[PDB]
Amino acid sequence: SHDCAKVDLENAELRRKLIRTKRAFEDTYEKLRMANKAKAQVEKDIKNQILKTHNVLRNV
Amino acid sequence: GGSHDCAKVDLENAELRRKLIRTKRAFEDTYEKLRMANKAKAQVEKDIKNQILKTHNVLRNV
Amino acid sequence: SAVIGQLRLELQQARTEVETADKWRLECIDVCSVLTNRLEEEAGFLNSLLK
Amino acid sequence: VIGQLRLELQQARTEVETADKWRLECIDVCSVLTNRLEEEAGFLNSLLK
Ligand SMILES: [Zn+2]
Repeated sequence: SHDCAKVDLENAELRRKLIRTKRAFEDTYEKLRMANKAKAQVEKDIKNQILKTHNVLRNV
Repeated sequence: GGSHDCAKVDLENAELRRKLIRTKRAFEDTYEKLRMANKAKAQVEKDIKNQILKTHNVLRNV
Repeated sequence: SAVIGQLRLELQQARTEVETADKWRLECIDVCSVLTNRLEEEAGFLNSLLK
Repeated sequence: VIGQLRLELQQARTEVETADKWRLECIDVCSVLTNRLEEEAGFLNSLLK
């Protein structure tokens, strides 16, 4: 047997905590995905810049 | 028994605890990855600043 | 007497020396222009990374 | 009896001196700019990790 009121209260509290943690994880995961995307773009543009400079130094 | 299905709420509490441990761990791991990413990016931006200053110093002295 | 002859030769060598010095000087200026423009572009890019 | 040609021939030699002087300064400039571009490209490459 259990405490019926106690397991109802714990059910509700767990659902609340789970939703809050889900929202926190979804927000953090989206921030990290956007960060990874931005970093990937940066690395592509950096590659192009390195290529421009090595072309310049080569033509010298 | 009383106003709920006792077995059902026992199972649902146990599953909610499992899901909460998993989701907590996912959030902590992702947050740590984000914290590391932000720190590395901050360091990169400091170094970028110093590089810009070095280049403008050269160009000015030219 | 005949001093005009050799002096013309020395002046023509000097002309070739101005041609060489000015030629390599302009080539160096073109190089410096390309390198400066590239440094300005790259500094602008690095600045763009801070936004 | 002319004499004056010494200045004109020396002015031409002074012009070689000026051109060579600015050229050597330009070579120093190009060396500094080249070194800075090499350093900067190395830095940008270092960001790729
Ligand atoms: Zn019950």
